[PDB]
Amino acid sequence: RPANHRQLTFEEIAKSAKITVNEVELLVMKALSVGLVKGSIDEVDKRVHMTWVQPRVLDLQQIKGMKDRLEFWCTDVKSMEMLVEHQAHDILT
Amino acid sequence: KEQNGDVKEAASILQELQVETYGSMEKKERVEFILEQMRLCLAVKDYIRTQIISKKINTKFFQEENTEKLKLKYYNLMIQLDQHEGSYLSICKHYRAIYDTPCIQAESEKWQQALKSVVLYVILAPFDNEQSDLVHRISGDKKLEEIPKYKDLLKLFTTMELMRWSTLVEDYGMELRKGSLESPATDVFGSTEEGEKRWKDLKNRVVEHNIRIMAKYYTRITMKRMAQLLDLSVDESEAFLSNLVVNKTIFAKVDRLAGIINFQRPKDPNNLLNDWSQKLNSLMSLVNKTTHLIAKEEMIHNLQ
Amino acid sequence: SHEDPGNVSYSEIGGLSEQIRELREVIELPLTNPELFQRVGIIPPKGCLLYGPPGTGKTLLARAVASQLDCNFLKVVSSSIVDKYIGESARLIREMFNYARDHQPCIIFMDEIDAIGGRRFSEGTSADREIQRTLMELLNQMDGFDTLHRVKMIMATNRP
Amino acid sequence: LNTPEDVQALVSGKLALRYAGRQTEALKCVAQASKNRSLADFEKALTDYRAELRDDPIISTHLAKLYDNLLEQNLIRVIEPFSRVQIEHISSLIKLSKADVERKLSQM
Amino acid sequence: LHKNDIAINELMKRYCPNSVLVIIDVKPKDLGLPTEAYISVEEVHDDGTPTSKTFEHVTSEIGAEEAEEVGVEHLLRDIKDTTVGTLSQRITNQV
Amino acid sequence: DSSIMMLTSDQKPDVMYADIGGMDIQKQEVREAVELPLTHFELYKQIGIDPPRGVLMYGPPGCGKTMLAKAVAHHTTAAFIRVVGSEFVQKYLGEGPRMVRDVFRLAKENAPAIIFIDEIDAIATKRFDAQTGADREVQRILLELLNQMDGFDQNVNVKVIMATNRADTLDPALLRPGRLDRKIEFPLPDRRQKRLIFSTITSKMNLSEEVDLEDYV
Repeated sequence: RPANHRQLTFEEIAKSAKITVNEVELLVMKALSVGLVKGSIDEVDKRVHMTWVQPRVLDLQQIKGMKDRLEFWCTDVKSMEMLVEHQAHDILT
Repeated sequence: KEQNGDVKEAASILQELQVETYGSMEKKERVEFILEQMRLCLAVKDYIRTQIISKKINTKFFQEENTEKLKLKYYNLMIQLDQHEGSYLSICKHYRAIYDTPCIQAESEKWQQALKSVVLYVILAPFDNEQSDLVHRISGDKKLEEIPKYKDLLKLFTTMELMRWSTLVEDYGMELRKGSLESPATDVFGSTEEGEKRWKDLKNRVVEHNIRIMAKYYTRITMKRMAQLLDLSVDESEAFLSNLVVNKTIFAKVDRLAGIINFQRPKDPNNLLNDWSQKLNSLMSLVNKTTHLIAKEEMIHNLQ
Repeated sequence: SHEDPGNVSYSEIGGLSEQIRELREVIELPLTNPELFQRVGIIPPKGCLLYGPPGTGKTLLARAVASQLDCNFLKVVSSSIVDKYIGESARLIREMFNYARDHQPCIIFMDEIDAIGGRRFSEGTSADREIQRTLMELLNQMDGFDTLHRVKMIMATNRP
Repeated sequence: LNTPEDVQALVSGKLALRYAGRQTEALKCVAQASKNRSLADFEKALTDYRAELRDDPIISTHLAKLYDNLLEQNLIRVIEPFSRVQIEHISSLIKLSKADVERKLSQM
Repeated sequence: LHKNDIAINELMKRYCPNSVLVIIDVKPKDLGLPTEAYISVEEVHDDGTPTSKTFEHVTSEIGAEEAEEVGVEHLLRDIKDTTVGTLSQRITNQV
Repeated sequence: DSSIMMLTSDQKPDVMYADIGGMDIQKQEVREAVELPLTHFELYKQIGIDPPRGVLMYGPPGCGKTMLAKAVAHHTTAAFIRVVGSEFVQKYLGEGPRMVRDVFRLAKENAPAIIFIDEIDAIATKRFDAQTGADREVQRILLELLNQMDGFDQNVNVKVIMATNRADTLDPALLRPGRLDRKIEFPLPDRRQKRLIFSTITSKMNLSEEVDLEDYV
């Protein structure tokens, strides 16, 4: 899922997990005890919270995530580093 | 031997202990006689009379090395002394001194009940470091893991398997039925005495273990859903969590007006390690990504 | 310190009536259990003085139970405290105790409490308070102010 | 002095039993109420014997055993809140005396 | 790197088991870091060949020693230690 | 350095101010002499008193002299230094001057240092060596002690105290008001401090329930 939704619902868990609405707490606490993810779940509304995870490749040879995040970030911090230079133009003097 | 003794016969022998220690040279006759007043003062029902005379017992050291297993066989009598009046860390050295007579006896009955009496007391021991390595020292027996209750017992030992308590009550209430071996099940479970407090100690352990692992695994949680997921009731969690706050070693937080309760850090007083974690930890791994992705660039540019 | 020999029996000469039992109480029993005295709260028996004849109650018949017990049996003939730089007396009192309390129930033994080569004069010219201040700093690091962990004093002399 | 054992043992003394009476009944009931720290027993047998309670003008020692016990009672009842707390969390966790035994905690 | 690297690796391992070679540059106008360090282990592959002695990389770094810059830093004279706040960190920023 | 240095680091003498048995004479005056002027110095200012130099305690050996001194050391505030009078005298007939050098420069090197001198013997050392039988030796170290008694600063905050029952190798010029002014002699027993101390020693021994101690008062 294309993040920025990490604290979320439970019906997609009870739908894709082929589990019920009730048995998601066993699910999340046992999955934390396994050791593939380490985020302490917001349990009051069955709201997920996640950490480090193991990947299975992105867009078909990692086109889209790589471009629109990696190179977007490249030109982000690169060009705003040029802006750091632009305001720090002669503070080296 | 007259009337099989009483307290007044024991009152004779207790003043007839402190004189008969240091006259001659002796090692063994006082031990194989010293059993007699301790099985007296256990039947004098006091148990602090037993601990006074235990303060008389313990002052004689170098009690190993008695030849031809002569006081290694007395270790059944010394544990017969220290059975009741020993607390749940006394039972650790107690139930590892139980092993010394079946150590060389090989004994597929009394060493088999040495197996069960050495397996059925780790949960009885409180949450401590000695639990944390005694679970690795019960790791090392050969025919104890033939007992599936050892598998259940090691299964209780790492997040305890988020379960229903009564299923484990099935699996460990079969043990009073199990075999000719019944005395470890008597000492732990088949007692209408301290063993019933060991039942309630297992109750203590299961709700306390829900605290132990779930106090890591808490961000926000309702009150009554907790109370029914503690293998127990809702309003009974008043007392059943007042004990876990006179436990006083977990800083916690509850709300009764809305039920949203929470065990967590003391409410973000220091915001730094968010910045430190992300920037230093992950982004210094990212400035290492330069240092080792040029290395992996060299890896792929072996064949490029 | 450790030139200290031992006797080949508890009965090296004889006469062990009060010797075995009372020396046993003054050394070995509260080192086995301090909590009995902690029903009261006091350090272990502060040590007898083997006086009497010079040689049946002076140096002989002093190491009877010492042969049996074998814990921290050093010798102090008490000439080694009357020093050259005369304030090394108290420093070697520190060197006595702070080297002793290792074998944890310590045996502070002192044959011939005031020993130097010769005889002794009276309360006039210099047969004087060397002994008194030296002995009070002895008693200072023995008990009273400073001690630790079931150390047993034993004094044994009739010469001073 | 906060040694109630010796209060018991010395009302059990022989000359206390030579000159026994009602003021020693006040002392014994307040003694056991301090021995077990039961604040209800304390206030109860305090009010029961008011005519003998005047003869100590220092009722401040009494209400300071009340107060100076109530300090650590509200200490063990200010840490007990964060486990499973009840009706108001600030009014009637205090042993449910009637409903308004406070203006003491709030006064502190 | 090239193919003879593994041959001089074969001979450098018999002198020292955990040997390490150094790729250098004769003109570092770099970011920069100085010269390289490897580690030669055998991981062979997922392939099943006879032993693959592929060069694994040790993270290289630089230490220091007393009295070894005495004339050189004297000759450069452009040494500027305490100026962090204008330049010494913006270089790292750019970098 | 002072006997190790400046209340030798860890050593509380572990004699409680409460362990003292009702010494409402001793505790009050010693409190005023040493324990008070470190705290309420402005009352000495405001009345202009010039606080006393040093209490001279004496009496029977075992009515709480060394007990009281070590108990003030237990409950000290300033830089106490425990000093025995002749545990470190080194045949310098006039090492008491080097003692007072340590006193001076270590009391202003530290905070004002409160220095009690126990077992007063620091005049008579063991290598008395002069013409008559230490007449002029004991007398010269006494008058020397006086010379470094009269001129501290009246403002060098060192509390000096002596406790033996022997003012005979001590000069009766030490009993001139201005140097060792406070006269206190301790009671041998008395009544009701048998009650107090019979109570206090029973703080640890466990009192077999009716074996009472008023009979022994």
